[PDB]
Amino acid sequence: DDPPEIPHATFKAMAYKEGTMLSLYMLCTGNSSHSSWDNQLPGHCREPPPWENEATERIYHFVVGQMVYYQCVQGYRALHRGPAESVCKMTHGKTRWTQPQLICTG
Amino acid sequence: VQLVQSGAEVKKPGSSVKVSCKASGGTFSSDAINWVRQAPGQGLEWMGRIIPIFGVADYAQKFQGRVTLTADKSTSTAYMDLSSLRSEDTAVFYCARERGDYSNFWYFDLWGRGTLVTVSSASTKGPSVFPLAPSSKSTSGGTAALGCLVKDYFPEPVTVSWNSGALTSGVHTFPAVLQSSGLYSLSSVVTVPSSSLGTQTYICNVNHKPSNTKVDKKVEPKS
Amino acid sequence: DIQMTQSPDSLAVSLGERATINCKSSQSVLYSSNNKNYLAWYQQKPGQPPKLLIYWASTRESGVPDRFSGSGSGTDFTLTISSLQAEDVAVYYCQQYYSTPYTFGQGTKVEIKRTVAAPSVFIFPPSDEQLKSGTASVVCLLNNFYPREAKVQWKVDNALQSGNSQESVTEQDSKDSTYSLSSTLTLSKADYEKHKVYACEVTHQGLSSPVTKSFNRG
Repeated sequence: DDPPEIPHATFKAMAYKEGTMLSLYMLCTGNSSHSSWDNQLPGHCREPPPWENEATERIYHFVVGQMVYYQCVQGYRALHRGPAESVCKMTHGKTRWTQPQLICTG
Repeated sequence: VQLVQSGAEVKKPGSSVKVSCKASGGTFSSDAINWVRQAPGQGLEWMGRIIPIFGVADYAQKFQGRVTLTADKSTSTAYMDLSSLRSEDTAVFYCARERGDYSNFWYFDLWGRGTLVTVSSASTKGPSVFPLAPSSKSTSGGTAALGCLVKDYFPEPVTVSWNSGALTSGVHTFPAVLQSSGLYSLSSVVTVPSSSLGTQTYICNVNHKPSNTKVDKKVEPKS
Repeated sequence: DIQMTQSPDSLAVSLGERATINCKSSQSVLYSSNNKNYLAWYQQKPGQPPKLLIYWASTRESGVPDRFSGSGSGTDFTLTISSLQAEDVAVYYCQQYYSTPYTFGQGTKVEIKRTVAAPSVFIFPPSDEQLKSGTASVVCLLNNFYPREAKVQWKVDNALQSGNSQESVTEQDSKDSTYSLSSTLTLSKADYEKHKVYACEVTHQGLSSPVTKSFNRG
């Protein structure tokens, strides 16, 4: 699926679990030595460098175990504590995303 | 973005003071302005927080009831107000900014320079300069120690200087000590070779701006 | 009201050698959801505002040299300054931004340590200008000594003088890593005139036996 969408919030990811995809699609390839994308933190790729003719949006299909952060958009403040995080955890052979605990107010 | 604060203050017991903190950036956008006090020779403490975008202020237990925190959106400024000043409130107050988009509780990104507040009942007085004449015995060829005495001046600071800055080899300017009468005092001593005496001279230039005072004196062994 | 307890209050390490500071919290700070530790370390060089050093108890902040490195978790945090240099002398504080009110620590005065040096002693008789004003003050000087602690006694006519003496200490000189001490007592014109013997006695680790310097009025 996709990360849950919180009002006035823009999810972000520091590092992508190996297996993410963005010529059909890019692919994060990693070995013991290092990890790097192909088809142009260990076990995790870094953000791919820009390449011209971009789409204004980046679409990522996320494998199990991805981690993200939620930041309130400009003009709002976080009522609760801590950078909220969302992870995908297998449950009874069903993929799902953990719900964050965050509200942005203004 | 930069946080700019007010200047120093020299008030009297029982009076009231207001310290302002202004941001050179755009505004306070979902930020908070925390206030930190540091009495001399003491650790930093915590006043409380003001959240401009919310209009809500939180205070520490100790200082609840004696400080009022104000934020003005139009000029993007934060204010601190002290009521019923005691003699023990002499300290420095800092601002701190904590970004709020990630979380409510957060570290302090940017700090102001700090606002020095002195609370005492005394009159602006010029310093008194006296010569701490060099020892006739001294070290007997090793070194000679001589200095000038600065006392009964208010308020600090005083910028002592020697030979108009020509000599800075061994000058020691101790931090001033508050006397019982309320007048500050400090002394500055320079160490020179024994044979240097009798041929080359010393002057302890002293400056105290708050009274616009210029005092100079000559130091020489009594012999 | 989580409360910080640094230890030691002051610390002295040789130049270019490992230093360590601790921190204690009454309540645990590790947040279950994030598995992050809301603890920050600050550095405050004298007469300047503090600057952030480390956040989340391990994440070095941008522009901080690689030598600084936090560690620990739960309630047993620590900081390390591997290969300490001259620019590291400062006071380092904890902070507990887990919840309000934020609480700082006592503060630790990281201070470079060197070999001991014997203090020098000098005494200055009162100037005649103060005599006209009716007050007298004598100055005893202790110059270029390490370590920190030293004792000074003001002795008049072989009688111990108490409650009328004040002193000040300069912070460590950067180029030489020493200290200095000066003591001065308050006496009126009537009080200073009748007596004849004024002496200064000092006791320090560097000095083998106490050294006295005295002057005779007139």
